[PDB]
Amino acid sequence: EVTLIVFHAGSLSVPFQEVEKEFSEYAERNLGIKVSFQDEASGSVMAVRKVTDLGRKADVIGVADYTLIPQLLIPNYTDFYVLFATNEIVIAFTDKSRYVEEMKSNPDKWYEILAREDVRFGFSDPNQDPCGYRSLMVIKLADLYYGKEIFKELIEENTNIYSNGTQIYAPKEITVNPGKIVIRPKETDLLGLVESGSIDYIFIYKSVAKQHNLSYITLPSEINLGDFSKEKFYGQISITLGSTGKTIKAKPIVYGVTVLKDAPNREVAIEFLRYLLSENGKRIFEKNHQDFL
Repeated sequence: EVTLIVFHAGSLSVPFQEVEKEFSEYAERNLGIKVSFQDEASGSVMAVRKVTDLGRKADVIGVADYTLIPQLLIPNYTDFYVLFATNEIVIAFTDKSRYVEEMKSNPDKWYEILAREDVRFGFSDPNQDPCGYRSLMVIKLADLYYGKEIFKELIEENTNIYSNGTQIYAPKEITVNPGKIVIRPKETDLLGLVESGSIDYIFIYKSVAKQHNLSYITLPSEINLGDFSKEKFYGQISITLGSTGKTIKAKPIVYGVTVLKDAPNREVAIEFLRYLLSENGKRIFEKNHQDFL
């Protein structure tokens, strides 16, 4: 009997749950072992810091931005990573969202709608979650793409987050105007808020919006981080986190996964990884609206 310890990005919750469920069956039939899981979801930065700062043991680490593995875990905790999936940022909402009809009919004016006094939006804490820092990157890239001071109007005037040129800085302790913004530790924490209508719009991954049946509008490929051909435009922007003190450049979204060198159940963890990368894993992710790399 083995229990694999898995720390992973909040956006990986739905597909990972299914991959784990299928792997347990696979392991019993082909490995003669009973595999259980101690699965913990959190923003990817937090997932990594559980190991690097809290001294916790783990077998598998799955992150929404592969960058975090070589940046924070190599070579001290592991010596490899596997790039395996992608995504894009969208703006999600529901029938209870203010100006929902206008957002759907004029998606190219999303930033004007979010700037209206009565509209509230949300994103996750950039210090703990890639979706959060990517949301800020998207808004800053909007400045460049549209030629307007959108970041100033939506973020700087409503929070203590700021930007020096193309460099965004997330203070370790972020404060926000509750009349306009709600922030949470990870993006999936925002789902209940937008579904209840308490917040009108949230910046979140397309895969997660679809997994939860949320309506959404797509953003320009120049700013949504899901188009690999737009790497140079994305690269104009970067962010520095107060949690790690390190900088991450805006780039196409690529998920990464690794198994710790000292994983308590190394061999079974590697088997889990190969199952995830197999046609079975691919099938599961596609069924759940997320494409493999």
